Amino acid sequence: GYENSYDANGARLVMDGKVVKSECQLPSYQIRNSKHHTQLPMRSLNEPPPMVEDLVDESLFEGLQGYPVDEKLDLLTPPGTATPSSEWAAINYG
Amino acid sequence: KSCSKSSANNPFSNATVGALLDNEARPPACSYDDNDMASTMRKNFNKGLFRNLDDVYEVENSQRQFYTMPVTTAAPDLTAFGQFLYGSKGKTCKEDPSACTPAFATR
Amino acid sequence: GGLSQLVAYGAQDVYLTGNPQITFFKTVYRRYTNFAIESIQQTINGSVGFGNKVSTQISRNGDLITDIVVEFVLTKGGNGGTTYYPAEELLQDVELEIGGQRIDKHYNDWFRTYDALFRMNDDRYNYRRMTDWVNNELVGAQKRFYVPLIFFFNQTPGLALPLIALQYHEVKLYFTLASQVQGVNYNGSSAIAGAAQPTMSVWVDYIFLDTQERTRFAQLPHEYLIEQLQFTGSETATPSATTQASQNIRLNFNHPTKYLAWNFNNPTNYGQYTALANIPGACSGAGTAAATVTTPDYGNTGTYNEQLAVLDSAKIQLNGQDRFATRKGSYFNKVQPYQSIGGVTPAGVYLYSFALKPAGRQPSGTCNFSRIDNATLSLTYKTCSIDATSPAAVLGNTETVTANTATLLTALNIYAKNYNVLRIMSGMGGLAYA
Amino acid sequence: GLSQLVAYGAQDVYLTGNPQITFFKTVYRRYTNFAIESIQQTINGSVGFGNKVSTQISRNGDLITDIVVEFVLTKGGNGGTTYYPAEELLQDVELEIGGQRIDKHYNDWFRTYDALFRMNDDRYNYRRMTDWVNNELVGAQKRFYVPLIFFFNTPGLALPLIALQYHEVKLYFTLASQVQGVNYNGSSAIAGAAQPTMSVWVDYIFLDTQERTRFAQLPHEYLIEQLQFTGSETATPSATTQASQNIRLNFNHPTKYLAWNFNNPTNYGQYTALANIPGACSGAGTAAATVTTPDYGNTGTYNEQLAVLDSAKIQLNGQDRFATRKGSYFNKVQPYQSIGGVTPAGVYLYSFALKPAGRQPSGTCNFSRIDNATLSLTYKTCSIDATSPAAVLGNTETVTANTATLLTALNIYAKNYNVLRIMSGMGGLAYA
Amino acid sequence: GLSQLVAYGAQDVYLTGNPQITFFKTVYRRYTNFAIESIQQTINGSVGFGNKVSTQISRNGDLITDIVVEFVLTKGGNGGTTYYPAEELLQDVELEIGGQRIDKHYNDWFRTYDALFRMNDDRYNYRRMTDWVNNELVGAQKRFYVPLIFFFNQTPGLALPLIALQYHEVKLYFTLASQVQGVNYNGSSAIAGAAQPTMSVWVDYIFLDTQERTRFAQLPHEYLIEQLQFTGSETATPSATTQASQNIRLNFNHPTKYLAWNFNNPTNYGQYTALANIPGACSGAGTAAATVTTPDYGNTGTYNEQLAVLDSAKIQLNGQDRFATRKGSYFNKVQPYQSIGGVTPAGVYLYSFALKPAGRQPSGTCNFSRIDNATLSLTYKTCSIDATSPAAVLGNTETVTANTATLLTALNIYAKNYNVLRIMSGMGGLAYA
Amino acid sequence: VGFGNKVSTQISRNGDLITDIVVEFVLTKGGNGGTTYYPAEELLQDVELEIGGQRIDKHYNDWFRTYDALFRMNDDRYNYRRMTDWVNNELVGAQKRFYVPLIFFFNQTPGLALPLIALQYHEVKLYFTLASQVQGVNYNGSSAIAGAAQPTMSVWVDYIFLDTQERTRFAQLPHEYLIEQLQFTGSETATPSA
Amino acid sequence: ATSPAAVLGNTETVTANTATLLTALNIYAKNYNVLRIMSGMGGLAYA
Amino acid sequence: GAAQPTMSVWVDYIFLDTQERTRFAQLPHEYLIEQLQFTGSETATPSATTQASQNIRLNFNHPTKYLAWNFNNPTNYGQYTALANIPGACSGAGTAA
Amino acid sequence: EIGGQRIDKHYNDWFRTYDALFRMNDDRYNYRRMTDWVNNELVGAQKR
Repeated sequence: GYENSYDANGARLVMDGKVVKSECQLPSYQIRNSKHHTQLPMRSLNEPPPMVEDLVDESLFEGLQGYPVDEKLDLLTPPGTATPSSEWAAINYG
Repeated sequence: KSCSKSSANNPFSNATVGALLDNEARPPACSYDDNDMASTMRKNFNKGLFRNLDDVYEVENSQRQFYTMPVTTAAPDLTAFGQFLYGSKGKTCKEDPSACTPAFATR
Repeated sequence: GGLSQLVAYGAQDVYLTGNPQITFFKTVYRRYTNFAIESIQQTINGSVGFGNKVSTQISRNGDLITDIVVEFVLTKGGNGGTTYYPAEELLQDVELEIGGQRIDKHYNDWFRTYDALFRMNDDRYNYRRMTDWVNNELVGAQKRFYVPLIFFFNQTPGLALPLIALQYHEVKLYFTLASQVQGVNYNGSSAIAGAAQPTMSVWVDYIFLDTQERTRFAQLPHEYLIEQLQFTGSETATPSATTQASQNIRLNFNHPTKYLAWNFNNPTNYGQYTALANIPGACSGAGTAAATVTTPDYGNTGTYNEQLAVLDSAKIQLNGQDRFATRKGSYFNKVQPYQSIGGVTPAGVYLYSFALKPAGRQPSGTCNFSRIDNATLSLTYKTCSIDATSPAAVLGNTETVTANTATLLTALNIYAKNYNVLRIMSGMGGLAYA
Repeated sequence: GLSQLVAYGAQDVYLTGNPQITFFKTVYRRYTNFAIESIQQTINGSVGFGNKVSTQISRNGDLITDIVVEFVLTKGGNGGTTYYPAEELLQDVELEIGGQRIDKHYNDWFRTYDALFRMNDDRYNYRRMTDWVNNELVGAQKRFYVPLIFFFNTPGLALPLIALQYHEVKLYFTLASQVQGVNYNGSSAIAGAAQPTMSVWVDYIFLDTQERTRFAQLPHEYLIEQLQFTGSETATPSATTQASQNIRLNFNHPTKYLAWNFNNPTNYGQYTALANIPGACSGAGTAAATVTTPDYGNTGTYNEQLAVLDSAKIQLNGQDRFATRKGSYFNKVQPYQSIGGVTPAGVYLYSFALKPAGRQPSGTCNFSRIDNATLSLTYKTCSIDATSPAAVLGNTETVTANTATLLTALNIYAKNYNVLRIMSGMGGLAYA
Repeated sequence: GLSQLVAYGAQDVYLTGNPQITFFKTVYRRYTNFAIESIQQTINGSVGFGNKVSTQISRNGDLITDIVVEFVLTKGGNGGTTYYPAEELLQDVELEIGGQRIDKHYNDWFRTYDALFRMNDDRYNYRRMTDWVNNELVGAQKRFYVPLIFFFNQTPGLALPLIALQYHEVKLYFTLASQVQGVNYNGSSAIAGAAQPTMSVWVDYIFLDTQERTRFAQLPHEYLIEQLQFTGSETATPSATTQASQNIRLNFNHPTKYLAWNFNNPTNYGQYTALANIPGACSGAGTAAATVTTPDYGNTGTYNEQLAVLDSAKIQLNGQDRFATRKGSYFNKVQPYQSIGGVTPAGVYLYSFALKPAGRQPSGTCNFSRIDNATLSLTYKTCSIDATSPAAVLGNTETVTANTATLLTALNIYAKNYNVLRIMSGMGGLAYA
Repeated sequence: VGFGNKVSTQISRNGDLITDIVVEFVLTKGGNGGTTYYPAEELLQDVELEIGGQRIDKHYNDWFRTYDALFRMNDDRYNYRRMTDWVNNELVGAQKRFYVPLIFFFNQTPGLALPLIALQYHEVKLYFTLASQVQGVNYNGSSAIAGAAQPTMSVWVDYIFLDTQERTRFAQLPHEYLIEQLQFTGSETATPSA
Repeated sequence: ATSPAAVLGNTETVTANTATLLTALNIYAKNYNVLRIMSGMGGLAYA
Repeated sequence: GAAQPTMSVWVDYIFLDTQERTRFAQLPHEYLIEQLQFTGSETATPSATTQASQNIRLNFNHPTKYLAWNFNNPTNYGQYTALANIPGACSGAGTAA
Repeated sequence: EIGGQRIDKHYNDWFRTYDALFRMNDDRYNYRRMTDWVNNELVGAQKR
């Protein structure tokens, strides 16, 4: 009967044997003010796109996995500038 | 349109026996993409479920074994399935003489 | 070194490397959904044995299904050389039904024809290893065999059947087991005393989806472009030693067809698509005094020696119009598959493609037989004048003749591989039109 | 499979987070509304041994792909006396558009090409269409099918005859004066041998209205391949030394690869020395063996001991383009890396391309910017007595058979790119 | 064109909701200009049997892919006495970048890899470059080429950007076997006078033009690469009286593509099956002189299942069955049918957690880093067959094998997995330790 | 159904809740008294409980023996033996119907009856494996017994039919049941010696 | 094991020579999990 | 006959009181810690007639407290010096053997 | 490794080099006593 605890969404969390009373006990609270890079649950939005197939490009390439080089290629954290607090993945349970 | 609302007693709007004495001719659940009922579906899904703060991806609580069946209404909705398989391209070559093209019928 | 090549740059290179679009040295892979694949045994109804008909309903364990493998355990009713793909012979047919609608149907002979045309190299050998005895096993030997199904969802995950989306429809596989299998319970026409009945089990590989994709499959309408096999069994115009028999076969085929395939055979001996002869491998005991041209060397039933094939030439005629110029049987046996598949097709097995790549899944041109009031396959046979018991006649003869034993190839099996549309909505599956 | 789905961690995010594709649902990119028909062409000139014939490809369809030349040959001897005789018969084929030569294949090229690029059952089936492979006997008749290997012969490519309304496309085929096991046996003619029957078939593509119109009216630039070929004298190998040679290579254009072989002009496909070991000579392995004549049906072999190249390097503009490597590098490793098939002894490949077996360019050497391209060869010492299997089989890396000195012809090939420009009903190559 | 299409049978087609292109409308892609050169490396340490040698890959080009190790071996006996001796000789290779071990291959892995993933003529040619396949005789000398199979040695797509690694060298550490069958030893017996090997390491380096050299040298790069995990163990040696069983804790981590394993006789390289007096199954097999204590080395590998020892197996993850228990023949013939398309020899087994385990592109993985307790459970066949009597071997049942199958006392379990190779500002290493 | 075969059953929605499940087997003695040991228990090699495709639990013949050894007692144990074995010195050829109760959590108490009515879209299945050999029935030690009969099998499910008020609550409300599971692995014993 | 004098006597730490045939070990654990039913479907709270 | 090692890893754990425990759980932390960077190189082996020399790139990063190095014989663990016939400097040093 | 990240790594040679430079006197001797046999032990001897 824990009607006064941290509801994640619909679930009450448990971290060190006891039910999470408030958000101040969670680890995410230490980085709750930084715009995080990725949020660990990763809910996909609207279905993923299908796998387009063709018999022209696969037959012409004869394998050779021609990879496109004009992509975005999301960079990493430069070794000199520490690791930005944003790089810590938020594990927003609720 | 008339998107059903997953409630606390029927968190997935699956309409098992949940249509008794309340919306017997129940409308469809929700498309799960349009009208974002996914967050409220997961919020209804817990209602007193205790996660261990180690399962950060929300998968150890057997959420893969919970979903919405393709039919959430009282009928199997054979008219949509029938209009999905056939019925399209109205006015055939046999009836009105303008839709025929020198070849045979469609297949 | 390599640098001396990079410097060798001019106008002709612009067409290959100027304003480059792609590279080959830092690949980009695509992120994909989470899934897992599990092999789950099905419960099969009805006694399994020779001549029995059994079936199974696929359990809703995963969300999507793909591979299906039928296991059999057979024993040898004789020594090495007495069997020929016996697991294939045993599985006489397989029907695929969804919601009570028949979707497709394969035959033991189809599995053999399909293999003859579409598998190759080590895949073909490995395939043989799973359906026959290939290490000179002896009488009494026991082996487990694996016969994969080749229905559209058994070929690629892309066409996995979304079982999760079929709330009101079951998918069932009906398997007919042959009354007899050569070298297992029968030897030619004779039964083998003491032969064992087969053990059987059916396995299905179930795709377990993540929550996001699982949910989308359950709720979204689904459409797939899938394959079906059509089949018409018929009699071969009796080949004859005195002439070139000919035949016009009306093909009761429909839908966009990737290709036609056919073979002639002696229904007595599974996989026999050619005439028998006293040359090594071409008959039981071939090459020696004890050779007979009435029974094959079962372990070597198939051959690439076209002399023993029955068909001289053929064409397909549509509504009275030639579809292509008449070509020799060797054109269908060797060139067609050279071009369209890339494997090596045994004598007596023929292919004619309407598609650039019939061996693919991607459509690449099809003949829609639903639009051909009269589709006819026209066949001309070789004169069966070769004395099959005399290698000089068998090996030194002309293009237009075959073995006197080719008159035993009285069965004709014509297949057509086509497309259809599979649709799922409101818990129900079945075929559709587009 | 639920127990695997639960096993999800940080390491998986790179593979499945924010997924881009799904393996369980496919869509096709390409559609057709196209038909394929096999049509016989008319052959001009007389068909026979040593004759030259030609055909104009009829404008029956809009695009063309495969071309297969059918030839009826008969056996002038028993099984084992022929070696790819339909390949040998078709001495060469020229491809001409608008009168411009586009390309040319040679019987030896077909053999070299096959040696490097065909494989497994594909290769066997090819052999089935060009030779007798079921121990056929003298007098046997067979219809052979020789597919051509021009730039338009993968299903995704075709030659646009429809876009060439004012230019004809022709094939000129030279038939060999002699074919082993058909009308000649070594140097001897075979009395009573039949003349060949020939038929040329072209597979045509019939396009729908929109696709057809575009090909017929729009300008095009088709990236095509061409074969360059230079024949030369081989520095003759010797029991006394390691022969060496520098062959100047008069090649041009972006080249995917270079290939070569050494051979005995007398025997088609003989790229190796003869020896008294099974398959290496007529009657090899027994008393009747002769190391002056091949077992024709087994002319090709993988036993490098009978090959003559010790090592080689290719020099470009006076620079060494790579470190000198052994003949076995070119024979086994190069095709391992670049093709994935198995190349017979005596045939060598050096690729500039990641995958020369495709159509898509994947690295080329542009010889139009190379003033001095030279192939530098080192030959093996011909000191091994070919009639003594122990000598043949128990020897070292730098030596070969005394009979290896018979492989006096050197064939060097280069496969390159060019551009075939087609517009306003006419066309031709941008570079020559 | 419509009248023609109807005449040939209408060949009209199905279109989808995705952008469509006609079948014959194609284009070639323009790609970065590059060149590839084969350059000899300097190998440090003495080359010989049982010795360890190493090399640093010279910064001659910008990227590296294929690596071929040349060896020159001689025959210490006649044809039929060797089995892939060049592969046997290269006992193992360690791949190290910046001092971090990235990966490691073993001679047995090369054999297992080959058994599962190479095929047809590709496989034959591989054999041609690693063995004496033309009945060569004693005293024969030959140059063998052993390609390495590290992730960057299989696809140009993972070419290691030496250019982007200005501070980290990449090294190869190669262990040469103390003995190689048919070269310096015949079974357990040394061959007096046997020659020591000659070794050379070749690296095929890619030279890039300006735009890519610049992009690689300065931009951070993240590569999805393969690693081979390996745990060697004792086989629960099959009994001649019953069916042995074993539960092997799998000390594996990472998003694994597949597991692979074999049972073997550690004495004889590549022997994954029992010996028998049937052609090819033992030295002198099929005749009076046959012995079932020594293999026909040239025919060590076989597809004859009767000589294999695995009856059945399952993988259990965190206490639950991952799949229903299947027969050894499933893992030997069906798994590779389903996922590879080649033909796997008896005694070699595969289980994929991926749709396409043979490809570069990830297609389903088993992340063992999230499986606290993974185990491979094995059931063995009963070794009661008298191997010297073909009837006993070839006319027998499914769950029974050769008495000589108890010689397959060593077990090798492999797992191939993905990891991430991160390269920044001239240095790099693996994201997951 | 037969020795060594795998069979299965799905529980139909005949009632609202389910509790007890008893599997009947009919066997004939392959030898005399003293040759069998709880043969119906041995025969039930295993049983897997699956709901909606997810394994909930799984028992093994050995588990049934272990469970019994620890938790049954007195005449509960004796009566149990009477339902799985021959305990009145029956002789070869004797035929007997055995009743092998399942011990899944819902098969022991009404309190955990599975709410089949609330599981409208999930199938509840029992997968059964019958032993390849049963001592004193079709095998004697390692030896097969010629002429031994194959088992006859039947699965009985005891259903609870609820009145309107209780039935309605089960049908409409979400549920939570504290349940038991059996975890099991086999290991090699570090065999001791003299 | 064939001699009652050795079997019914002897000491606490010594068993039958035939005890070496007990080569298999079966370890079981019975535990509590939670079965959750909602919307016509069910499964376990802890996987 | 050599035996395989028996191994076990022991960790000494610190148990905090309520107050310190709370601070660790709620406060962010940073520690200034040490790391070891290491690479192996071939020695420009000297010889009887010469003083070899070598320039070794120091492929290191981060604030470095110190460098350390040794030369060794890979065969013999801990051997950083030459062998000699003087007591302790070689097997049997100082005697006939 | 922490969180999958490689934080650090020591090598047997490093332990030897480290000891050679930073341990000393009886710290070094006591260390040696925990990693070696220093009381003239003979073949077959076993120690933790």
